[PDB]
Amino acid sequence: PFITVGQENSTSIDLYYEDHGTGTPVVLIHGFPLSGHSWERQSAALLDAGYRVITYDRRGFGQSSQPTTGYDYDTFAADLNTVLETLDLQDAVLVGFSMGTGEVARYVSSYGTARIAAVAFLASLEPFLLKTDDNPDGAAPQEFFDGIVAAVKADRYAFYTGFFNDFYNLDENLGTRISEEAVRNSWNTAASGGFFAAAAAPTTWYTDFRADIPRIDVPALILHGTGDRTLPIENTARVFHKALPSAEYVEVEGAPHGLLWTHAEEVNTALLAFLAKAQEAQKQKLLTEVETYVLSIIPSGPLKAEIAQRLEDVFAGKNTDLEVLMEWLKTRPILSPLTKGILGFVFTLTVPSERGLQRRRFVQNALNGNGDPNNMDKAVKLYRKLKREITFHGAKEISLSYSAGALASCMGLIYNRMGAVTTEVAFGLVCATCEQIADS
Amino acid sequence: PFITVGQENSTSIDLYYEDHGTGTPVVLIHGFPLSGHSWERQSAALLDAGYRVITYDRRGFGQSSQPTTGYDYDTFAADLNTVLETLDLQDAVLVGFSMGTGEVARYVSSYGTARIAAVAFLASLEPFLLKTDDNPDGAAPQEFFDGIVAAVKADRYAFYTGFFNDFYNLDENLGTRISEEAVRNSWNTAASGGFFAAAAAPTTWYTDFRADIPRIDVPALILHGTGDRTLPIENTARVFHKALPSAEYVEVEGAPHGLLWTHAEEVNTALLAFLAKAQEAQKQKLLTEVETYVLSIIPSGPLKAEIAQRLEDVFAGKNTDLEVLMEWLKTRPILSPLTKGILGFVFTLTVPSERGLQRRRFVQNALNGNGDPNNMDKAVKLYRKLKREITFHGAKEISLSYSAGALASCMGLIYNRMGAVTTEVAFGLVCATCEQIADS
Amino acid sequence: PFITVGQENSTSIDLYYEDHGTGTPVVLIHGFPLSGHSWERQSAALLDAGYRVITYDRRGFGQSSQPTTGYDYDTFAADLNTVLETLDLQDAVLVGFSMGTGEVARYVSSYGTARIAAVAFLASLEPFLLKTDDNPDGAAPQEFFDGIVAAVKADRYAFYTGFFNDFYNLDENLGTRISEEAVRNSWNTAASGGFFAAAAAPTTWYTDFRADIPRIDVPALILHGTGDRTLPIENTARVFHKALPSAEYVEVEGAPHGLLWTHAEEVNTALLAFLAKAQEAQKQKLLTEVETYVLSIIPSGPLKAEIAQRLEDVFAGKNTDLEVLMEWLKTRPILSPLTKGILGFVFTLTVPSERGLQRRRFVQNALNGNGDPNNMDKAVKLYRKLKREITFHGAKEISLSYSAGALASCMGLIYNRMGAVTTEVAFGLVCATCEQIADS
Amino acid sequence: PFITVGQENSTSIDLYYEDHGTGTPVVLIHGFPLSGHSWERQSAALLDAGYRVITYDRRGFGQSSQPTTGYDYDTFAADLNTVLETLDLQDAVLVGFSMGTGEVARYVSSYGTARIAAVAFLASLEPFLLKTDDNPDGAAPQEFFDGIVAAVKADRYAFYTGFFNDFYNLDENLGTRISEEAVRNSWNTAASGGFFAAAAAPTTWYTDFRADIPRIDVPALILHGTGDRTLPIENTARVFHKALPSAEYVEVEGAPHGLLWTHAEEVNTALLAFLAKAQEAQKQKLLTEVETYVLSIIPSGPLKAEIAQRLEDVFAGKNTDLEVLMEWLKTRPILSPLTKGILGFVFTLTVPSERGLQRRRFVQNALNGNGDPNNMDKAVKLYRKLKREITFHGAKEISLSYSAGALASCMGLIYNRMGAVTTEVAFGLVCATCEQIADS
Repeated sequence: PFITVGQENSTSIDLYYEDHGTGTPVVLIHGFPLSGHSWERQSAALLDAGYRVITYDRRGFGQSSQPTTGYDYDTFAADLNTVLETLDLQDAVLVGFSMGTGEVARYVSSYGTARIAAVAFLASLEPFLLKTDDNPDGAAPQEFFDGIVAAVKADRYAFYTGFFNDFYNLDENLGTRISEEAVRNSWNTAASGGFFAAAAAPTTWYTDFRADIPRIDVPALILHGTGDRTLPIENTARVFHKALPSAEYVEVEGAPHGLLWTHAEEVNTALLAFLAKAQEAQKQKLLTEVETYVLSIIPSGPLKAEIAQRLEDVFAGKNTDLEVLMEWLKTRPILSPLTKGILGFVFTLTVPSERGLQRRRFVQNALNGNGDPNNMDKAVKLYRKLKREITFHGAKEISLSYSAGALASCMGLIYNRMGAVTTEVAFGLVCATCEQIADS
Repeated sequence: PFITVGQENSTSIDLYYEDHGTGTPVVLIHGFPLSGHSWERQSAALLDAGYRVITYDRRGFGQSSQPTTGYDYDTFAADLNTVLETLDLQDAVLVGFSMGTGEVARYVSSYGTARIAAVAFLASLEPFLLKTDDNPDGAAPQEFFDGIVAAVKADRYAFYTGFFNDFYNLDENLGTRISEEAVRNSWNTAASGGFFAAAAAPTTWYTDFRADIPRIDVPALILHGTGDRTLPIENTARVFHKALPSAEYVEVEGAPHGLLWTHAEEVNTALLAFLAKAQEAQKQKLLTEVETYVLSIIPSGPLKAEIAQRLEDVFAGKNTDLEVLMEWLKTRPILSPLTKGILGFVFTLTVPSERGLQRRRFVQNALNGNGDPNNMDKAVKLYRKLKREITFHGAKEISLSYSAGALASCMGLIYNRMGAVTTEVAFGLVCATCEQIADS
Repeated sequence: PFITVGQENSTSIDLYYEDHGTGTPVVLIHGFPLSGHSWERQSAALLDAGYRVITYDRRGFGQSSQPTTGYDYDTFAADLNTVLETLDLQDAVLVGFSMGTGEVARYVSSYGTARIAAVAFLASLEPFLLKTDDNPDGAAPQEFFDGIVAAVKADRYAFYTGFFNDFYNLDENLGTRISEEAVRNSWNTAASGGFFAAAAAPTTWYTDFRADIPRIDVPALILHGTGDRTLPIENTARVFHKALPSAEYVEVEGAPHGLLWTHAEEVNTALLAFLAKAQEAQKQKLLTEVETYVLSIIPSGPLKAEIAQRLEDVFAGKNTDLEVLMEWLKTRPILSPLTKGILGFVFTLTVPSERGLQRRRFVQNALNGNGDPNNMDKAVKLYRKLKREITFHGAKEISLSYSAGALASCMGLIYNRMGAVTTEVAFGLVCATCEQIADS
Repeated sequence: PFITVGQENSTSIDLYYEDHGTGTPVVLIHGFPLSGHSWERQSAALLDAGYRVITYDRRGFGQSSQPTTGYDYDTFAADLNTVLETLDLQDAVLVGFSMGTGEVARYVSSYGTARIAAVAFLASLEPFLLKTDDNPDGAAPQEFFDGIVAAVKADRYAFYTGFFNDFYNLDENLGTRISEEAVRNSWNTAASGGFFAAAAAPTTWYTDFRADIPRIDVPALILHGTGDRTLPIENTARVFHKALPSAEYVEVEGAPHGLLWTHAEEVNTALLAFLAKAQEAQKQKLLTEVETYVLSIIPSGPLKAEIAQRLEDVFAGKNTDLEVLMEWLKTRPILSPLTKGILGFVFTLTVPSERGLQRRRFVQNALNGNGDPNNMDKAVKLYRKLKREITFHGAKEISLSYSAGALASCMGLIYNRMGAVTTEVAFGLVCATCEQIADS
């Protein structure tokens, strides 16, 4: 599979990518000089955990096009933007390794965390590798990196051998954490890359990400091996943690630069933990917002408390019966039809096991709103806008511009299944609907 | 005349209604198994007293549609809501009889007393007819009502005969308080209803209105006959009065269930009295609203106390001299010109005996400010809107859409050309004028 | 509710009708001189039995328009055709009483049993009431009926009294099977009719239905009371049974002409029996047809037998689990995807309790058919035709004109819920799909 | 340029107006019998001082329509209201001369000081010119003004000669403070007016503005010449000052009525001083808005404090070196390139002495917007909209509709000098750019 990110002369620039599994999108950005297939140990684990795994090969690496231009992090991040937009990924998590951390930092800084839910940095370059006067926390001076470029240009194939020796810490890990054959494959992948890209890549390593770091607002994870030879822990992760103290910090003892394979077990554990925790963290903050908004329209009393209880139960994951819940709603004495309708919409939306209940009439009759053609006109116009929308805060603001009558019908469109919007947006709509009703 | 309240299959559900007279809207909700025409003795009296009488037939009764669904008080109240909103009634009084009492309680509870000014309950079902463990004040157990439904299903036509026998207490009242022909008509009206509705109605009688009662905030009247066979006074009105002690309680001695006809004179007397009382009650709440709004613009001090006292005196009926008041106003310090104008407007409006005093110059100069308001078009367009208006709340909301400058000029037009708007509307304007000034 | 069936001068001709309940449509055609409300005892029972009850008032009767034209069975049947077509009734059962049997016979003869599933004749006029030379089985000669017309014209109101005496056999049944009040109501309904229609109707009674009878192909029921005074059993039902020996014959002993009320219990039992039996009779013949067609594409073996067994189980009503059935289908070794797809469509369509299974991908991927735009073009064109169609034989023929590839996609449209067709038509499609595949 | 203020018969009533310069709006209302061009000496000074000068001709005067109706200050003020609302001026300063002072007083009184920031009265009519019993401080009685009207009607052209003799105090000022040619032009302007307006205007002079005066809440300036023959100082300004003691009072010694030209230097000085207090007040509120918006994108730390200080310094007028600031900006390690670009744009825009500093490379590369042709296209579309815009709030709103990428490139267009927008608009863009960045 390929995604076109540019054009070089008579040829086009396409990136090889892979899209597997169903769930929240997790983008895995490989490091030098490998490819997307490097994540296979992580990829295997993430697929088991019910995630949607997306991997791609950087330009001039793996199966991607090998142009002789655009080897800078502004172009690398631009490519990632194209990738995310082409696939239309929403609420996705970016995971970068080695060079890949640079792409994450730069994209977030330059394009914003709109589509991004969280970020993870494994074996990061950040904040600045170059050792200069203003940056004494650099790993090595300019002259050093110039040596690497010249080394690759001398003989890239022979370079790869020496490269992977410190990439995996073979003197320690060979025959224990990484096999001879596994290394052999990595070398093949390296050779498969572009000759130009090979020597062009090291110049990108001393990129100054210090300006990109503050723009990271989504939950972050910083992971790094102490036995990292290529990128020394202290010149990278340790100072990176000072720049981003909010980030979850993980130090894997004795892990080499290539810990994705060698210490895969420690990596998976740490990553899957961070992902599951950050997911439930944003689920709770979303559901508590929905609760307060829905309860805002319900009049204070013993009924309000009962509703609050059943809402908490389904939000907590306590598999309640839906036929019973709906029969309970239908039979309520002081609740207004619209209130019952909104509640009916919210319960079907949040309940995982629909159990087999056909779209109830009492909910449908509540949301239609007299079946005014004036109301259904604004409802489709709003529906068009919500299809493009993804953020909850984004979906709520644009919906607020519409009247309470138009909003109710819009909810009815979705309920009847004449509409296909994401849950975050659907919650945006219902919260906006509740807000208008509360002010009436 | 019909109002669509729903839809059943290929057909729509419309309720037959009647709208007569001009004045404050009085909605009369009939009981089982009759129709809106039952109120004819009350309607005749209410029309004489200059009220606007609105009657409608419950679904499956009289000239209304006869569906086989929606025979519950939640649906009954929804229908009433549609009726009130379709006609856009404001500050109206709901009067219920037998079953009609259930609709009043439920609507007030579920939809709020926004459009409602006061409520009346004649021969009420409230609070709970069903005799259970938690409710020993019930009239009869579940098994009893199951007999009635089965009795109606057996032969509804033959049932009506036995029903009206106790409905009017015929052994006593026939040939005395109700004629053979009058009952004959009642029987016809009963038969004219829906066959399904006939047997569906008794199940609604044991509805638990105990939760609906506390939500009654508007002035209430509870009337009931002591000789009521259908709904025994002690299991209904007496316990209802304990639940709603604020309500005006009337016990008609020896009156049967269908006292609307038999003891019509006693009923009319009591009802017109309560209505007249609720008018003065809402008149007071109107003047207290005007006081607070007028007082909102006057700066705290000894003058504010003097004005508030002088306002209370004229509101109480303590007939003050107007030439003196106006001379008193004219000579007040610290008073903004607009403030003196508003007060001058209020005083001429509230003082009964204007004595024959020519339109004061200082008020004209205080509000209008030497500029002729008639020339200003915005003042006239609002004046045009206020001529159509009747309610205080209706006049105040539409006036708020205009700027403070336009409102002052509008007040000037009324004062100058000896305005021809109702006092209730006139107060809406001044309160709206005060509200704009209070903010900026 | 009204349905316009014509126009008389400046006015239009509308028929009052009622549409209640959900299920198979049962049309109840009243007799002289009553209205649709006459069925109330039958109507009450039919609604309990989960039927859709449709009643209407004949022109010049009950709440219908009262024109001075069109009082002949060709017009009466034309009105019924309009009624059936306006409501778009499908697979409906016609039930006629007294005059109403004439409408059933004439409509079936003149318009065909396309929309009709079965017919019932209670207190029939058929085959010919007029006593002439060619028809000695007539009840009375021309001169007699001329007397009735003249009797109605003399005084219709006084006529009604004498009419209902023999209509109900009051000397026997009054105070036992029919109350004084019940009769009173019937008289009111009679008087409510048109003066012209009253005297015009008897001329319709001696209509020759002998030519209409052979055209009755749907299952029929003939019910009649032996104590029938208005229409003597021997001059009507007994000779009618000789003309239609296929019909289910029921003789209610001692029942009068008005047995709908008096002997309602015997009537309901007999009618509900005939309806339930005729329904299951057409359900079995439909399902056995579907079975043979579906099995035609499955290759002979142990798998074919297993499929046949699970098909019989769901058709018999044995509530099988659907998640299990679908998992069983998905996991089959030699079954082709299209075969699995067709089977997936058939099981969801026939299983009453969907249990809560989201539209399975394996079925969707089977029916899409490579997602050829050429196939989806013919599929919508066919879908348009099937929306108009209702008969299984009718739906199958028009579908056969389309290619196997186009048919599979059409099934996919319905499965995805982008289409709304009746079950009989849906079965027509699947059988046509199976037929094309079998010949490939 | 024209603004329609009414309609007279087949024709419409339009007022000629002029809108020049950028900044806070200053409305100049001319006197009798001239036009807006009379302010030319003031306009020249006000344009130099960076104001937005708006002048218009009164109905029947200058280039405005010459109707035969609406010659009263209620109509004059209505016209002014239309002008202010059509142009949607906000926080504007009204400056009136002779008759023009009447419009200011009346509009402020009748329409409120919503859009007005301050008011100025030069050679005022206020409070009341008519000499009566209740007003002994009047200049002349009714009979006198009737003489002027009759004088104009006799021969307006010959009247103009004698009028300007006392308007400018020609015996004193001719050949000294006003030239023969200047007067000649004034005469032409007078003759150019309407014949009807000419004789209708004097009747408006004895208008009672005494009630309008208290309604003036914005800061006021009262200027008047002692040598005023037309409107005697003691009967006008002196008594006006007693009515409005809060007002800034300026008496120009020996100045005639038409002091706008003769004593232009004294007038301008006094006026610009009074205006400068209100202008500097609104400049700061604009710069504080820009500051908060610019600081919004800078990440918290010691650097944020440093920037805010340097921003306050340049806004205060502290001539900071720009070459130093830009080098300081260029060398910051944690500032994002876009951030450096925006700040660079702001500094070049706010720093007066640009000192001939060439367009910095680092700013250009930040604003280029990744040289996306799609981003560059949207920027031009926005630039077209910004070319039409004039207000800061207006420029900010329309810019917010564009993406952050499109906004940055648009700033690049202006910075590179491929675009020409006003400073207020330019700030709108930069603030809109910051707002998008803050939201990510």
